[PDB]
Amino acid sequence: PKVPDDIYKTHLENNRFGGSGSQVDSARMNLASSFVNGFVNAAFGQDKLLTDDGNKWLYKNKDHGMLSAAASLGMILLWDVDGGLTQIDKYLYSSEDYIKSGALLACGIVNSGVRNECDPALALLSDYVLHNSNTMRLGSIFGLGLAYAGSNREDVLTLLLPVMGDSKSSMEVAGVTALACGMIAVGSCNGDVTSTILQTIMEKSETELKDTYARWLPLGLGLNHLG
Amino acid sequence: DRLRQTENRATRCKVERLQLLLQQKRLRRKARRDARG
Amino acid sequence: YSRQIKQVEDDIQQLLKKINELTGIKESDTGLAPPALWDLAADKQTLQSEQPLQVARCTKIINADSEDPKYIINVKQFAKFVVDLSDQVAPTDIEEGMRVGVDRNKYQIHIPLPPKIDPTVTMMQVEEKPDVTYSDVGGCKEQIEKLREVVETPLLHPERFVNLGIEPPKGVLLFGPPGTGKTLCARAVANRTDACFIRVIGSELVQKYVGEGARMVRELFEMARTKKACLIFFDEIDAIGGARFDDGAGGDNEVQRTMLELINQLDGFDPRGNIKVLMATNRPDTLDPALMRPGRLDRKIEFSLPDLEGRTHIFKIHARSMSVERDIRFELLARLCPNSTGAEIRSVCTEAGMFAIRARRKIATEKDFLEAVNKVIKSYAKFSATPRYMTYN
Ligand SMILES: Nc1ncnc2c1ncn2[C@@H]1O[C@H](COP(=O)(O)OP(=O)(O)OP(=O)(O)O)[C@@H](O)[C@H]1O
Repeated sequence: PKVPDDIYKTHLENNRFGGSGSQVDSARMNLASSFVNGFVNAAFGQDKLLTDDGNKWLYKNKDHGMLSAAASLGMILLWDVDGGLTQIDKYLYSSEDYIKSGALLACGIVNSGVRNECDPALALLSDYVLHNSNTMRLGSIFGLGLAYAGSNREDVLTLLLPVMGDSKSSMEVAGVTALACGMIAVGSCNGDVTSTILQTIMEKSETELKDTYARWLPLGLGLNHLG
Repeated sequence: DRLRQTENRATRCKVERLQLLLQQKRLRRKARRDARG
Repeated sequence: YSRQIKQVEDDIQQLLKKINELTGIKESDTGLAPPALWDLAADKQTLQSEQPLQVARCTKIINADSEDPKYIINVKQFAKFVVDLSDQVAPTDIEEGMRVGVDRNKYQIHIPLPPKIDPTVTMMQVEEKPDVTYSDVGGCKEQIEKLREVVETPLLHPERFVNLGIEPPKGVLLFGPPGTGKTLCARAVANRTDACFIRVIGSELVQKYVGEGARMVRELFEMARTKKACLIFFDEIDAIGGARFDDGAGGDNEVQRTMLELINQLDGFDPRGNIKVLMATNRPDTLDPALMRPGRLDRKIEFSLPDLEGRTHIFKIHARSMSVERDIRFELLARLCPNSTGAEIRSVCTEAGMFAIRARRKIATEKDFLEAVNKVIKSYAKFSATPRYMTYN
């Protein structure tokens, strides 16, 4: 069925073992609630206002959680490129950068492994790749590489090349940019190798502190051509 | 707030155009199958 | 090359057998595991088993007391005396019928008090579901649905029952032809369940002494009521109680006490509540009417011998695996065996496959199924276990 929603609701038997129940009162568990409407909604389910638990929580706290729910929406309509855009549209118009970025990531997720003649992933995500902030800037590109991974199109790859050449403070963003560029193409990639190694010398050579820096730019070099 | 209103209006007209093109392509695909069967 | 085949592999596999043994130098346990993993915590986390925690042997609570705690403690038979244990937990966890970890001189509280039960009933939970489904049980579909709405929606969503304000039925008997019937669909029930599935075979409850069966029934009901909902299966209740028929010298009282006390336990004075029980036997006419009372035996699932359609369906069910020349005549096979039971039918297909593999064949034929059925149903017709048991007498 479209709404099984049971394994979360299976957590009913364990409450009366060890004494009193309902001791779980944290907020991070609501993140798991995303997957409760997220993971089950794979294989072509639908949640018409059943993401309301995610909706008001997207209006409650956790900026990263708003991004999380809005990205989990793209798991919903995986491979439904023609119907999924109409369900995501309502979030592209959000007053929250986290929800809008998660809706851009959802548009990327829906196209992952499907080459549609209308290029709706490239055509919607392009305008956000160099965006002023980060929610729409950083997450503006991850779905596009997911949409255009196997369809290794170099034209939009060139469009995301100057993000390495942005030279802005992108300590988290340039790393995931190397993830997204390598997602399109890694290994024997002419522009992606050069852009990463030059940016590595430009910032990461003078500061090598945390694994955010040099665990994503090495992923952009040769993971696709590992065979 | 004005920049975001111009941005969301540009996005809208891009999405409304993409939905029309996807629907037109989907109808052409279907018309080929329904003519083969 | 052929007789020379045995010159390349040995030169490396014997060497393999040398280095694998040379790595295998952590063995000869006789009460151990690989000590790189057995004694993986062979550091100080061994010494903290000694100095932080001390013995704290078991105990038994006897009686409470006013104001300051001064509870009375049994050990097991050692001594029966009054202390206050300690102060690291609030004095509200002490109830009679419980066991604390208590020292011999300091009498520390240590942990709160769990109940003590027989290890046999802990072993008696099966925690394994056989690989049988609700699809591979055909011939009793209305029996199937009658047991579907006993062990599902109470286990699933209760809002329907709450909305209609109706308490679900509890006591359900499932019964059928002797030999073919309730057991394998009970395995299917245990397959499709989620909570615990406590097995009870009726023959084991009889003990050397008198009244122990009452004690283990009390213990199993207590450990069942530790759970929110749990399933109880009963097999061959005919031996665990027929009827109170005592005359002159006492006859079969030792089991009578057990059956009557479980009858007291099922009905009256704050019952198990959310515990679903079910029983299956071999002869129903000999059961006691008090056990037959509704509230303990509300539903009466009765399986009969399938007429034709169930026979055709079970012929489908057991025989999707053997080789045949495409076409079959399974319906005429079922017509050939009118009064035939399901395990008999599976035996027929088994012996047909055995006849096929007699000399060299790989696919049985229609005449092979004929050779199965005639030497099953009308060559072993002398016993067949049916006639004195279809009257259940
Ligand atoms: N509907 C059915 N479809 C297929 N096989 C069935 C069906 N009903 C019974 N059987 C067969 O019954 C056999 C075992 O019967 P089962 O033991 O469950 O019956 P019973 O009445 O509980 O008797 P007993 O436990 O005393 O043998 C199995 O071989 C199984 O294939």
